[PDB]
Amino acid sequence: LKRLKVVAAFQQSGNSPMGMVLDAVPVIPPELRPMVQLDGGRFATSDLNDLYRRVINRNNRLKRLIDLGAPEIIVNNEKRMLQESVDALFDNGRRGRPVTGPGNRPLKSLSDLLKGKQGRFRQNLLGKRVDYSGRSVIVVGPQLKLHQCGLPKLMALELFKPFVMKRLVDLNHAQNIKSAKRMVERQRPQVWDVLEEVIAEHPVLLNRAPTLHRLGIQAFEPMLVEGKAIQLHPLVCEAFNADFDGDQMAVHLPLSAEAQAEARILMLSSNNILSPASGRPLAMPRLDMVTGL
Amino acid sequence: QITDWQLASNAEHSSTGLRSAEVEALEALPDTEIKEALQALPEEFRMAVYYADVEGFPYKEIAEIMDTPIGTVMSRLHRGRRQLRGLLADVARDRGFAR
Amino acid sequence: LDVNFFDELRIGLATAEDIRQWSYGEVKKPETINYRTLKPEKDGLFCEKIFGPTRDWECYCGKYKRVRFKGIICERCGVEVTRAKVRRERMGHIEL
Amino acid sequence: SSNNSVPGAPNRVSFAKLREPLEVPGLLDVQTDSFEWLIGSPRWRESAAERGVNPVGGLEEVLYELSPIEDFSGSMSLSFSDPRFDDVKAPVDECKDKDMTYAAPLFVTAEFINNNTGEIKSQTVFMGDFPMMTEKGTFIINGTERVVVSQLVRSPGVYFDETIDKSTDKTLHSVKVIPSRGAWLEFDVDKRDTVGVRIDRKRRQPVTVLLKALGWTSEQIVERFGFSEIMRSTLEKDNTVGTDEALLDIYRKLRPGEPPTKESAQTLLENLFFKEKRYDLARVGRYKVNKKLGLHVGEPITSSTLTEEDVVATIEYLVRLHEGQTTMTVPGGVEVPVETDDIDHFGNRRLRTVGELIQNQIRVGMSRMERVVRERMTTQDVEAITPQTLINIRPVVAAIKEFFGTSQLSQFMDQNNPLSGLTHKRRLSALGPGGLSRERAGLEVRDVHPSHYGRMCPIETPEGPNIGLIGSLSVYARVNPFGFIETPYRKVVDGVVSDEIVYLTADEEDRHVVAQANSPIDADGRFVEPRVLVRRKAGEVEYVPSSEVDYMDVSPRQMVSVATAMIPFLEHDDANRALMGANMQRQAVPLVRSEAPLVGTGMELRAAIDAGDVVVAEESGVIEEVSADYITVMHDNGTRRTYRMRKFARSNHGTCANQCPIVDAGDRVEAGQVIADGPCTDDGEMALGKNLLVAIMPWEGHNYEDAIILSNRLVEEDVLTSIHIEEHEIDARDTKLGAEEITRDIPNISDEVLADLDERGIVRIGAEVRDGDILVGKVTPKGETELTPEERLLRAIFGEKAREVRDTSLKVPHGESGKVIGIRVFSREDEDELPAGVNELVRVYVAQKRKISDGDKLAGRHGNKGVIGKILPVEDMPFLADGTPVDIILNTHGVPRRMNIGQILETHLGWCAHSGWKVDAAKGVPDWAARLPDELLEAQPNAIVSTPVFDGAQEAELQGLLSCTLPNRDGDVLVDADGKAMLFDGRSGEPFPYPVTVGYMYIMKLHHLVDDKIHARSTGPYSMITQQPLGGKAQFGGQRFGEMECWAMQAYGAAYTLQELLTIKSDDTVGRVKVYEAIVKGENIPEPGIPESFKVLLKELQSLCLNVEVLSSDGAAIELREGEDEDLERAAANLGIN
Amino acid sequence: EFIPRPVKSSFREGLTVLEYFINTHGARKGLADTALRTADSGYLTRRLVDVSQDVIVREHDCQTERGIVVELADGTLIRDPYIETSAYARTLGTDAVDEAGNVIVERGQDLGDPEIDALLAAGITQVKVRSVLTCATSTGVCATCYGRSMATGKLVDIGEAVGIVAAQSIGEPGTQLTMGGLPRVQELFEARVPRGKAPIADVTGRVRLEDGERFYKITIVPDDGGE
Amino acid sequence: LRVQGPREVQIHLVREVQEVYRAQGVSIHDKHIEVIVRQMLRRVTIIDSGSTEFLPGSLIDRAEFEAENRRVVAAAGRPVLMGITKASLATDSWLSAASFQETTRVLTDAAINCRSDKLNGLKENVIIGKLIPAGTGINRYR
RNA sequence: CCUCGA
DNA sequence: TTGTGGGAGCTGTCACGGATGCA
DNA sequence: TGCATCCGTGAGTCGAGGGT
Ligand SMILES: [Mg+2]
Ligand SMILES: [Zn+2]
Ligand SMILES: [Zn+2]
Repeated sequence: LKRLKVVAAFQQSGNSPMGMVLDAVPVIPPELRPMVQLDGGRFATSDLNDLYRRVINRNNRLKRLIDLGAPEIIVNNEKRMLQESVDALFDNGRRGRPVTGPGNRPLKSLSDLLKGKQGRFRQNLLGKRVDYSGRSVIVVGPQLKLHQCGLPKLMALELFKPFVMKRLVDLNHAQNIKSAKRMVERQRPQVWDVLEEVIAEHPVLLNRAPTLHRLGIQAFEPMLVEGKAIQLHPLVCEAFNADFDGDQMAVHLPLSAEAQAEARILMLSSNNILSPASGRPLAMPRLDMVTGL
Repeated sequence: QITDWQLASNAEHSSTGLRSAEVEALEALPDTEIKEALQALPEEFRMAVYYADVEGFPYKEIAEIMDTPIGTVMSRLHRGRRQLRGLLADVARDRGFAR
Repeated sequence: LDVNFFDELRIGLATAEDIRQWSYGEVKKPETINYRTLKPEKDGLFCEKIFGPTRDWECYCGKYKRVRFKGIICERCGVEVTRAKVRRERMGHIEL
Repeated sequence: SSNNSVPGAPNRVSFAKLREPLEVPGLLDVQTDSFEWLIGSPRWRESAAERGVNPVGGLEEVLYELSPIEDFSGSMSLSFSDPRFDDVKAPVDECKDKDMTYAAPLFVTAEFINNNTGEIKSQTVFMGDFPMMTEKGTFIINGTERVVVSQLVRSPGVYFDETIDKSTDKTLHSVKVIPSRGAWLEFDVDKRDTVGVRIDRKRRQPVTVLLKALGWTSEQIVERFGFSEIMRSTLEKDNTVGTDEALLDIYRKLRPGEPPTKESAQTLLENLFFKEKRYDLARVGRYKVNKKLGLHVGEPITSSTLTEEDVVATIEYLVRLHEGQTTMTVPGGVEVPVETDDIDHFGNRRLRTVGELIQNQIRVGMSRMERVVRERMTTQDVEAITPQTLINIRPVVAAIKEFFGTSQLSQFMDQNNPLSGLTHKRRLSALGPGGLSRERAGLEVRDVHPSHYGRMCPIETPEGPNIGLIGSLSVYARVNPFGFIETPYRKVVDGVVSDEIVYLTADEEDRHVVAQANSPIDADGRFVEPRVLVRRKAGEVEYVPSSEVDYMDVSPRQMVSVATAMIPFLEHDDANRALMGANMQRQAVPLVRSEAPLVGTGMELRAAIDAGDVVVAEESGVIEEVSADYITVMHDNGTRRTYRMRKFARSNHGTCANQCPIVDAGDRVEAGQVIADGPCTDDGEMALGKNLLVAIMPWEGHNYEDAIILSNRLVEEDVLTSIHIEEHEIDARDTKLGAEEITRDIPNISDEVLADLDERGIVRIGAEVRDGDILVGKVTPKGETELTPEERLLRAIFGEKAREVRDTSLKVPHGESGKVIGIRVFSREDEDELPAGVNELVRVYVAQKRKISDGDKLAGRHGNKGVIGKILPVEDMPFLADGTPVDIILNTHGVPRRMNIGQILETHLGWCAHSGWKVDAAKGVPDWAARLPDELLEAQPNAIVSTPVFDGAQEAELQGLLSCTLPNRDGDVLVDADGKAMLFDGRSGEPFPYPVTVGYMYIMKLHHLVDDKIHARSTGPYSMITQQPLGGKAQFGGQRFGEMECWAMQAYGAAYTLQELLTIKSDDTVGRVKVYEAIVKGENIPEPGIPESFKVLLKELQSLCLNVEVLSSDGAAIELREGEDEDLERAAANLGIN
Repeated sequence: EFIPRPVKSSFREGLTVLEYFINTHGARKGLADTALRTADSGYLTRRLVDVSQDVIVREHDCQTERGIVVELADGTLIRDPYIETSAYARTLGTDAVDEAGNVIVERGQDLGDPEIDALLAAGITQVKVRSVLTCATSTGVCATCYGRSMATGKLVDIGEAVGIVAAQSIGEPGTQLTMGGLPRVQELFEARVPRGKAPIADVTGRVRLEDGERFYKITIVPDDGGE
Repeated sequence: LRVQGPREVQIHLVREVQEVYRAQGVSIHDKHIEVIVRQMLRRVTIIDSGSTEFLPGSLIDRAEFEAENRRVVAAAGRPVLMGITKASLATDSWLSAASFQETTRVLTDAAINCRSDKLNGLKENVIIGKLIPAGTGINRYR
């Protein structure tokens, strides 16, 4: 039954088993295996280039031996070496010693580019780095309402940069769009009055890691604040498992109508008051409030 | 995996660098100071300036366009360059072209 | 511009014929770029002839540097005058 | 009380009650002892010969192992002798300024002998530039200061353990013969009854194959192992029997795919373990096994390799371990106990310090050079060769350079403040080459082992992943020449505690019984009560009487490290917050003015001077001259010494290292007195924070969940202001399109944007700069095709005719600002060492004055951390009856739950020392004050005091002082005998209805400051492979919306927010641009395209010969490439065309 | 293991040196144990997310009458300890009527706190509730079988991705699991033959228990007289 | 499972897991643990393939098994309990399996079997950048 | 990767 | 392209499932 | 052909700066 799985798979699909043996090895585009100059006149290459380079050296030496009619033992040596170098290029370390670079490190092969939380799947497809986002230290700020957060001025200005730019040009503060950009970058005073305008009623998502459950990301209405710290309503602490002993948090600016609507409706701080695990409220008074009441 | 600090360091001495989406958005939008200076010029001056100065067509080939001899095209080119230098005088100072 | 409505994503095994139908040219040399001029050696791992031009609308020997010449293949150097974007999507191959 | 063993030291009156008979050693001796050994310095020379006269240094040892170097025919011989050092090439500040390595040239005496012609050719040969260690116990390596950390490794020896069970429930026993250098040798028992020798990871050959390989015939092997029936079954089940046939089997099993040969198996087998060239037990490894089995008890340590008698004794020990016999005697042996060995016990876990690590790399380089020497002896024509021709020093230089350049043990010096750098040099790291690796870091190597007592501090260790892997040396601990840690104890003879200090390692300690420093003693020196708690061997607690007590701790804090010993009332803090306190002390940032604590220990002073960031008088004299720039001391000798001050230097971590004189012209200074303060020192003592007036109470929820409330006084009076200096470096270099130019002539820039640069294009000294300001104008040659249509029109119109460039100038990064305090430029036109291709290299130094802000991080010494929630006006702060507002409000809810009640005790004592006290001595001396030193019955305001850990101010003594608190100027007692006070709400004016504890608490400024941590990004750079935003605030990166975050979005069911995050805010290279385009024009946000990382994925699969195709709904594969022509109808046409 | 000697001292009194040194053992053992346990819990959460991610609410009601019976309650009723996690928030399968019948809660109600109170007060000690186990929906689950959305308190909306919420709700407190605990949760979710397998009766009958020495011999004679 | 039937296994597992979380004072509602357990009991091992194309012993989705049986009459399947990791690596989405873990193996087998990913699931629409099929992304709402 | 932060 | 010539670390991890190899 | 051994899998999230 084990062997039949393979055989029947090869006959039920019209592809032949010949594909399991390569006469030709493809080469990934060079931008996907970059090479960059570094301070010091030295270069940094992806491991893929060293692997392809060993494949090339061994194939060329094999061609040289075959032309020179070398002894069969030496040509067999070169053939085994070419095979092993293609083994490295495809999946290094799977058979025998891994091909190493300086400092004895195994060259990450085309297989490694896909495995683990480092590989393309878990590092670049199931999660990414995103624009319109920032991060800073959180402080308490008990003056807030549940749906609100203190967003620093210097954060809001960068996060909304194109919005404030379009507004700075709407009103005559900037005569064109390049001046709008330079104005936001020089932090000319006119931006600030405009800032409070664009950020009005424009929700933001706040996230604290580790995101253990969906309440680890919650939308708030931003209140422009004095200082360089995010102000976090004292009742959402439980949901984030946030204390104020140095914790930091991340800010994400939803752009499209649909994203803003999902933020105001699905993820609004005050619309997520109950633990989605137990159904009971999480946003209750905690410790200080308790001793108060 | 070459690092971000490494991509960035390299970009510091490169001819293009790691360009932002915004940078490329603005390059695809009009340069308002430039667009209006060009629209000021007469149509034929603007065309003879556009082809030669932006699209780098050789003078006989830009004569092949517009269906006008080489002399007409070069008169239009030099005089439109002059006029557009009449305008754009603050833009050249705003940018580094006054040096 | 892909409208992003795909029905299916299928894998098979690549035939050497497929591997060759993908390839834009065989890499033959182990050299990457010259230390003097920092330019990609011909038939190497970064060859512009088979992979694409390092600089937009430019050819290796410099005969064609213009968007005017667009889509023409330089006869002296064999590099296509197109966008350098291609160097992220153009595979080579190796005949063993 | 006086602590006057340090001259000029402040008078910190101490609550201690026990006498410290031994002083804390030089806290850098762990590193200076090691590197002076390697060099063979006269300091080491005197001491090593002053102890019991075989004085070989580290380099000398490497040289005698290598020499003589004979040729294959035994003809010629090269020999090395006499390591000598030239002066240093450059001073430390010069190496720091020029990105060089502080080093001194190394010479040796190379004598070549030619036995054929009899001639002898001596010479003095230059081995290389030898990196040198500073007066502070560090290294300058390419212009950055560094520390080589001591590494915990398992000592060479023979170690037996009991692995509980294989698949079955059978108890197995193993042993590894681990040498200092060579091949490994192992023996074990199986689920079945065989005794095998695994060697160099090869298969399990029965140990009888090795017995007959050595020469032990079957009858001779049967005789010794007769009592062990496990060996008999191993020989009854053996394959063959015979000397040479067991030798050749060793060869076939050693070399896979190799024809065996008897004569070639005989040589390489004696070459594996018995030949001194390839295999060498350390002197320690020899000492460990000769004490383990009891073979050579007459100290003949001259020969240290694997010997047959030791091998047979280990086999017999291994096999007798199954019987479990407590005793054993080997032929010629002595009653050794049979037990398993503990790999974590500090008698089996040595550490390799800096000298030994460098020796092991030198040995490698030397061996490479030697294999080059032997090959030169033939290619070269004899009688014409010289010692200069045989020796090639490139491998040795490369070995040294590689070590300091790549070793996990050569570390970027942690210098936030003197304490960070001081402990860093006292660290004991577990990871590294020849150590254990992180995937092997079990939970048990990380536990506090009972042998650590007095050697490795049990409190100071990292909270995160490196927990139990990074520990710091204990106060009185010292490393012995074998690499073990000893700790001093007082010899107790017949119940009287003498002053004989005796240093014992963990081994020597388990043989005795150790009492405590806090133990009752009479006036004569005798034990008061018979039975009291001691440390029974293997780390247990018993109560034996004092007639059997051998040694006693020389002091409390003997177990504790430098940073730990600085926590007052440590013994009132649970180990978790105490650890948090040691670690945050090493993150305190220096403040503009430094201020020693009112409540301290005696450790601040003795740690500040040893840390080396203070200036200390080398010899007594008078101050001749004193500037803010230097200090001159005219010794009574007639000589002068001068000490230039570090003025506003940038530490490795960006804190201000600014020395400041504390002497005056004419002052009499003694040897070792402190002349000038350092970054976090005040009058010679470590000053990591400020004394702050604290109230312990909740305040309107602004100190909710550990947040801190500060008075605005600490902004206005700069009490938590700190200076931070950044170094901005850019270079000009050769490019595929030309060479770069540092120029003031930048494209697309107004003259006003360049107003603050000088004529070269570098920012002008003293300028005030902000985000986006040019610091060094630089241009990089771009091709013509990279001119934008506009940049190409103006260039043609005005005929610029200068080569087209890109503005690649160095700007001020987002969110920082300061004064340019220093410019440093290096040119290639001038003769200046630069990397290849680099023409001009300039650094701009920017300094910011950082006021304490919302979001900055503060903590006390007890692990009581918090960030600042609100800085209130001085009028809003709760204030005392005299109008004094408090400085800091710490929430009550945080204290009791965390077991760091030490902070409350400190607050009480802090108030006592601020107000001063006068104990009523009229009728006599009250009962609580009985044990108090006379110098503590009264104290003037703002007095300076010590609470030594485990010997501090007791609860009764502290509560007494709260009674005799001197009043303020109006005769008012503001803090009652409980430590609480009446405070007015400065917002309403109504008093707070209950007394609040107020007092003085030392609060440090930790180096986690908002200015460093705020970050935001709308749009920026992207990584070239994936096209996703770069990472890191430094690179203007984007936040990572990771896997668990996508689950969150999914769980909400926010489809569009999840798509938009994953396509147009990250990866859709065209949708990115279309989106910024849309927002700027006030339109709707467009529809997402395809993430570039999916394309990258498919390309990588094809690279694995996988034919991945995307299919249409019904049709064939979908074309994923795009068009070469796009938007020509609009973009070119939008500048006035049609 | 517990040291036979206790720390007699409180922290107000201040520990001695030996007491502090030996308190260190437990302190650091805890810190390292937590460093490990969090990774274990995280891997478990990732596997749970992946196994359940494709589970969504597809229809409002599959209309099935299958369900599970839940306990709610010597001479007096006593509340059941686990009402909060197995009975509350469920959807009633069958009407709850007491002796001297009275419709306390109708089929298909929220079983909220008022409903559970009224149930207990009227003497109902068991209820039949709809469950995800008994849901008849082809792929995923129906809303009526799932119950209320724990987040909203109203019945679950149709598009909800209840698998991710379930994996998150099970993972989030995993770090609280000490020593078995998390090993046993993994043993159950990975569907392995357990350590210390306690065999069950294969068929109904009478048992013969043969006493060896460290060996038990169980035999079962079927009631059907089978083998 | 083979004695008291699938409906009883699900009760058994929910209660044993819930018990482990109970001994540590942790409140997990049963519906979550049920949502998980349900996914373990969705397949059937095949004892004999009477007329079908199914291999003996291979695990087949119950809907797949039954709906393919019905259009072969015009088949010996016993319920199987699988763990979560194994239930996951055996999905109809090769992309989902490759992005989960053991990527080399999933990708090898998918290549040999010429598998075609329907791109049905949440994870798969995430990877290609399509609207997930939940919440506001299902068709009745979008 | 190292050291660190929650 | 000629007298002789064999590495540097490694291990101080662990539970689980199923092929692989041995006899 | 019947297992014992070996080998291949997996082992939390997000930050900062340093920079062979
Ligand atoms: Mg925290
Ligand atoms: Zn060309
Ligand atoms: Zn249902």
